[PDB]
Amino acid sequence: AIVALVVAIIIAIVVWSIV
Repeated sequence: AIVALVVAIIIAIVVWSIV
């Protein structure tokens, strides 16, 4: 769901961003 995406999307983006 929208929440799931945000969680993962935010997790990935945030993570991927980190390194």
